[PDB]
Amino acid sequence: NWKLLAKGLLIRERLKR
Amino acid sequence: TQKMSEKDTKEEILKAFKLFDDDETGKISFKNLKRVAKELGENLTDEELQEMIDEADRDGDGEVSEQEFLRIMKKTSLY
Repeated sequence: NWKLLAKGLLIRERLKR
Repeated sequence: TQKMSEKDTKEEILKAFKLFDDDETGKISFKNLKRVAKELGENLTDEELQEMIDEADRDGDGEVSEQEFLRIMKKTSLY
């Protein structure tokens, strides 16, 4: 899915913990 | 009238579409999706992500625009 890979590449700054 | 700015969330999701373009050109292939999403790890396989490039470039031109990482991230179609 391009929605699941859009959160996966929404990574642009960082992630967290 | 104060002045409402449109720039912070627009430069966040378009800045990530700039992570797609390694040589800086504005349109991409299969490996750019996987590559910068590869830095994280990614839940999907390369077979599921090849089905995605065939879905959105239906006609088969070559490379995708700002509207695919931006336009699939924004609009969620309900079932």
